[PDB]
Amino acid sequence: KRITTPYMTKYERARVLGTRALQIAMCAPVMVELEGETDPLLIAMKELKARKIPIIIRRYLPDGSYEDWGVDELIITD
Amino acid sequence: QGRFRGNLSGKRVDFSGRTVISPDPNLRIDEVAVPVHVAKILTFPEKVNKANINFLRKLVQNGPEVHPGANFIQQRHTQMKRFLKYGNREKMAQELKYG
Amino acid sequence: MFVLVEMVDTVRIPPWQFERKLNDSIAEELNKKLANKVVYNVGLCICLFDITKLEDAYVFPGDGASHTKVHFRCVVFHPFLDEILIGKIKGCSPEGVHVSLGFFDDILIPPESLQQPAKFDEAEQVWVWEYETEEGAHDLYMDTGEEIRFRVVDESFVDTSPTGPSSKEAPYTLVGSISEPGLGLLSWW
Amino acid sequence: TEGRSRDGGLRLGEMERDCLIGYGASMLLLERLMISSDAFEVDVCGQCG
Amino acid sequence: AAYTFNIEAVGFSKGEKLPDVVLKPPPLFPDTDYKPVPLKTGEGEEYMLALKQELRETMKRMPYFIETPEERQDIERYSKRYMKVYKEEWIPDWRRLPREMMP
Amino acid sequence: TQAEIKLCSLLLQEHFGEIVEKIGVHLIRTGSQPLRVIAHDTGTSLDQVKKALCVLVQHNLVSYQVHKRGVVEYEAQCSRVLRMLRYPRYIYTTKTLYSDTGELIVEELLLNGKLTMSAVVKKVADRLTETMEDGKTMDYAEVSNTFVRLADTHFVQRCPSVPTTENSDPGPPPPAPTLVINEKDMYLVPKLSLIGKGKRRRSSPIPDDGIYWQANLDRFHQHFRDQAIVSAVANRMDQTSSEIVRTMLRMSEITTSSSAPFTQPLSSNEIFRSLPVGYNISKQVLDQYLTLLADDPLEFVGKSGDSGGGMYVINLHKALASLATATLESVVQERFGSRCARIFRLVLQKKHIEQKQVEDFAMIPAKEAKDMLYKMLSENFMSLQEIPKTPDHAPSRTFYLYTVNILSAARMLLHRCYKSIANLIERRQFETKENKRLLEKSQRVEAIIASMQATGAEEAQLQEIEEMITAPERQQLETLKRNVNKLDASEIQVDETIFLLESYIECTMKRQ
Amino acid sequence: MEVKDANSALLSNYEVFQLLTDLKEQRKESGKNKHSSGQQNLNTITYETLKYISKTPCRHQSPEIVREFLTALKSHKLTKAEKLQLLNHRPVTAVEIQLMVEESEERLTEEQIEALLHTVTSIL
Amino acid sequence: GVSECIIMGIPMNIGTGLFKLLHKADRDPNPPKRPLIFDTNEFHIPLVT
DNA sequence: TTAAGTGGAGCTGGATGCTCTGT
DNA sequence: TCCAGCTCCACTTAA
RNA sequence: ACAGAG
Repeated sequence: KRITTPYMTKYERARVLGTRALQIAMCAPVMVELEGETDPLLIAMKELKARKIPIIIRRYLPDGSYEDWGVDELIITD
Repeated sequence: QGRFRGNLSGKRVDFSGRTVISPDPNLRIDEVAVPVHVAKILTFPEKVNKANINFLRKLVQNGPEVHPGANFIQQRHTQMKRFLKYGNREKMAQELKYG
Repeated sequence: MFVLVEMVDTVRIPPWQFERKLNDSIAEELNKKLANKVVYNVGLCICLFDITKLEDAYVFPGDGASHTKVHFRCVVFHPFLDEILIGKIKGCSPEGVHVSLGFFDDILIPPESLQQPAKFDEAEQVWVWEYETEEGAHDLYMDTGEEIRFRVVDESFVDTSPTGPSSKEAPYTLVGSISEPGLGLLSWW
Repeated sequence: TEGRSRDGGLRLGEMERDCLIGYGASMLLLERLMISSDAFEVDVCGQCG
Repeated sequence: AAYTFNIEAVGFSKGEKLPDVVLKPPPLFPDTDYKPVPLKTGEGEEYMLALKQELRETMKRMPYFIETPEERQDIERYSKRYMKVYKEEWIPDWRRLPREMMP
Repeated sequence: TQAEIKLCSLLLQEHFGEIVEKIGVHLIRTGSQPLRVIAHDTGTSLDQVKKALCVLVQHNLVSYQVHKRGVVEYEAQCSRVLRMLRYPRYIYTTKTLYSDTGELIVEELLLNGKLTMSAVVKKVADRLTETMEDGKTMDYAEVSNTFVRLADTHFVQRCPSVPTTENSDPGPPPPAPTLVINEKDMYLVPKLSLIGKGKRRRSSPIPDDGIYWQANLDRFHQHFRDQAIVSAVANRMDQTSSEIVRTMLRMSEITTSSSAPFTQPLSSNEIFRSLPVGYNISKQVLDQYLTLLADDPLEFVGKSGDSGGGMYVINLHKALASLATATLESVVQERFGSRCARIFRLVLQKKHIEQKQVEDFAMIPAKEAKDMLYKMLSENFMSLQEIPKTPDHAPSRTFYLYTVNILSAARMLLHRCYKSIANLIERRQFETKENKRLLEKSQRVEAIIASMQATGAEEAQLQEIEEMITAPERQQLETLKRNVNKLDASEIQVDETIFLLESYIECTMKRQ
Repeated sequence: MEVKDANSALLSNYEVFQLLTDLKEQRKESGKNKHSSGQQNLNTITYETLKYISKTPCRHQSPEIVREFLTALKSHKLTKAEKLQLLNHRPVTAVEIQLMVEESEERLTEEQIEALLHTVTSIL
Repeated sequence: GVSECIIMGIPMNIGTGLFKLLHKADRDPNPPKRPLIFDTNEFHIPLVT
């Protein structure tokens, strides 16, 4: 089991959108079907709403242990 | 005015601007009207990829004077910047690469 | 004559190579930095043999590339001492016999370890060998490069590193001997 | 540099650093106070330090 | 040019004769007026010099001189039995030594 | 003591090795440690700590005491490792009072640390088979006859021996068994009826179990204490006044301790008897010397008594003060000149002095003495007092009195010596490091002579030795050996500068 | 980068005969990029190695030859410095066995040495 | 701490600098290796006793 | 009688908001 | 212009 | 170093 919270925080949302926008800015594949949007951050938000970002957030408990959470399996919200 | 209060913890930055303010309610609550004289100076490095190449070709072809334009250009593995006012811009727009 | 060497690394995979499988892209990048290169204490690294353990792929802040730690085994040309190989000739000199070994070119067969009847040439670059009954003092190691047989008696490494601020000698040497019975041209034995 | 006559630029003060920490913005605090002022590289010897 | 401190507090009351300014720095080895006293010679002083060479030649060969353990040898062969450096092994008196040190 | 730690890492290197000095120096440097933290604070394996401590407890360079929870903590001895440099001075000084048999007895005790009486008389019988020929064997008996005479003059003492476990604390084994030293049998040898002959190295149940013998390095210092005082009396007056000091001190051997300002005073009625018979001297001429040596303001001797005719004592600590005085002035004359040493003896006698009185009392002018005044304060040979007029302590309203402090200049001059010896060892280990090419070249051409020397050795291998290119190279090898004979001999002679300083510092420390 | 082991195992030159052949089986699907020497150093060190291997007698072997050659050679009391060279270098006469095996006339009988002329050549 | 990450130009630990982002790469960890043929354990019992 | 541990008094060293806009 | 540490000196207890 | 401005 994984005991930390299943809600994605605002910091995880911010850094996932940041890393995915910097990866869309360099010539990486786009996991969704883009429709003319040119800003990489808007494309990262389309990949976040459609649950398609390939990032695994590594949450660190402060004793040293860790927990691999997928981005697509956290309860994302505003 | 020492190192630890003057040059390390807080330091003078660039890509900034300071102008008198004035009210406008026809904008949304999360908008700000930047003047044209500040928007021509403050630039953003937009990396070229598959999505924005045909947009950035037009923003290079407008140049540094017409407002939706570009002030510099920079190649892939080079660290120099070619100032875009000199030279032909429609040649530098047809020579853009991914990256 | 080939051995394995186990190393660790951190491989930067840029984000324009995410469409391709990671194991097919790590192995190309490691051969772009190790092939035809002598890592100092181990010998000449030919290519990667297999990747044995592949850890997780961190993305550090300030980059879109993924960095992963790679455990891998590289096939490396390193002969053990007194291993008898077969080699070719490129040319000769008064400093010794310069023996080619395919991909590798710096083998020393010195006159201090040549055969006993002939040791010093008649101001000719080509080395000689004297036998009484047939071919008296006119035998020669031909520049066309026939196969010889030798014995690598000495190997020695030199640290070829920059000394002084940064703004061609061989770091992998090899010294042999031919004096044993059965070492020399294949035409003699 | 300092002022408008010298084409100076503005200052991230000692208190606007305290406001970017309150948002938890780490890379924005890095981009304002390292990258867009005085980014630099140094030859650090790992042996003696 | 006048400096921050007062030169009159230092000295120089006449106003002239400032000390000269060094152009080329002094060498690493300034020459000395005097030399060392020569050695004490004699038949009694020379025998101590002879035995001191007979200690480095003796104490390196003793079994107390623990040589560093070899490692990362390449492979095995038959030329190993000929090259085995033979040396006898000395056992201490464990009645004196603590129990915590047996091999 | 950064110089002592550098020298101990050299003395443990040539005499014991590389992976053993890491354990010994780390106990001099850090302190008392159990065995597990020695490996952690060095980084070595646990097996090598078992090998490197058993050699250092063999030669008594490290000690131990029991602590809380039964842990065993070690402690190295800094002064005991520094006396491994005086090993050739310890073998030579027993060649004087004892024969070549006793010269090799202590030489087995110093190289092996601890030996048994059954084993040490064996090797002296063994190693002296080479020194004789024609069937004459060295027997076990006369070696013991020299050995029991060694214990009589205290040059060989028993180790602190293990106690009897059947009498003290029977049961479970303690880790460190608390070794203890006795006062009666330090020199009481066990009796031996065993004799035999030594082997000539042809290459083709124990009575003294637990009784270990080790060298007394204090007695050779008490033996070197006398030869420094007697030769100081010898050079001033006469050889005839020299033997009188030698007469009392040999009698004062067994009656006083190692640190005493005053020995037992001797009556002259038995001084005349113990004085050797080959001197043309009366009892009246004996009383002529003993009243004029006390008149010397060097004061080697004192009266200290009146009963029993002429009662006379000899000073020890005042004599070593006069030796450290002549040591501290013989280094000024050779470094700063003869005229500079005139001033250092002036401020020594006239205890507190100014600039004006030095140039008067020594007849050395202005601008020639003030250079030699200022270069001695800069080398810590002379100090100031600076008596003030005001509590402001300004340099314009005070006096400056030059003052020689002997004891602070006696430790400093000794600290110069410990770095001086280590610099000699570094120079020898530099020219031998860079020239192992030439010495192996001298080894291989002599290996043709050494290997196959007699068995099947033809005469067709004698002329091919100089055939190699080493023959013009021999000019450098003679230059190498003439350096070593000047380095290692100077390495021994600095210990003479140490011992006069080391005895003067040891006699002024109370250890309270 | 950090190095863990100078010597790990000993490879025959048959195992790399199959490897550089299988490396050629996937290569030349993509040309060199000319962004660096990243494909320059690799191509000449795979080819010129495999050409020298293709003139060794390590050709026409199999994995089930190398396993059965080391099967019969197991009881002849030879080292890894010697069992390696008998497979790859193909002794056919008696002068090279004196070089590949140290103390050859003192450990191995002349009948047993002549058996090694038959033990190698009947497998390869 | 925070105030010595801003001086050294490394990102702080609080806010968005507390967790690490991995990359979900199509990869096979501990993959099928290549078999060694010559140097196995069953064919190379050593010579010395 | 005095050794010593702890009170009270004077001396000492540190600190005192953020920026632009000009002479 | 306001505020904690550092050092000197009398003031009892206890032997 | 002084004056301004918020």
